[PDB]
Amino acid sequence: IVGGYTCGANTVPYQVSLNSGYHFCGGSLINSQWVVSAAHCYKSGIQVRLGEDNINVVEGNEQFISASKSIVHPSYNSNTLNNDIMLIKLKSAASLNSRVASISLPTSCASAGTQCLISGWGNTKSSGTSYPDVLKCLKAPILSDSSCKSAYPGQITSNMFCAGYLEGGKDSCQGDSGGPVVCSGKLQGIVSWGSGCAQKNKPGVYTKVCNYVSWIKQTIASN
Ligand SMILES: [Ca+2]
Repeated sequence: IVGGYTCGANTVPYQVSLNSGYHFCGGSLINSQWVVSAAHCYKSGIQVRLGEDNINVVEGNEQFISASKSIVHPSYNSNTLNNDIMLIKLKSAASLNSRVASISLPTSCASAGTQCLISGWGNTKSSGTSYPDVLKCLKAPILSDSSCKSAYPGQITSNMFCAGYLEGGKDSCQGDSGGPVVCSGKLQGIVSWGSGCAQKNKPGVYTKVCNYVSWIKQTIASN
């Protein structure tokens, strides 16, 4: 997250870190046994880390649970990043409380102008690299589809939305991928892609979760 603020420990209780020896992507806890992330974060050997603030220090609220099954969306296209969504089943159920909690799925899609909360452990610089140990947060609005398509001609599908600031300076970034965009208490986006980070006229692009609720629910019911 570029241009954000320190969230505070366990203030984003649905945020998870995906770990394969190191943090590599975010995700969101959607019930006690399932996480949603970005398909471009797929790899084998995932440990899901819940209850984290500092990802390099054991602070006392963590739960570390291996994945038993990963399911990339049937229609994910790695060249265009269309359908950039993946479900991860935990080997055992997490223990839910105030500091580790699920986020609800949306019943309707959010409109442009809605303010959302984006969070992650990704790069904090638009030039150069500095990776934080503690969770960072950013409040940002959903942009109109027309603004989004203007910024990225030929690249925005119906399964994507833009959020952020056309003036630059505030955005998600590398290492935030897979993490949540929460608006009015519902998961509306997944950190997916952008051109650089926090550049003028290049806002972040997010997977539009409301298009996937049926697939999510059906998949969880059968796996
Ligand atoms: Ca920790």
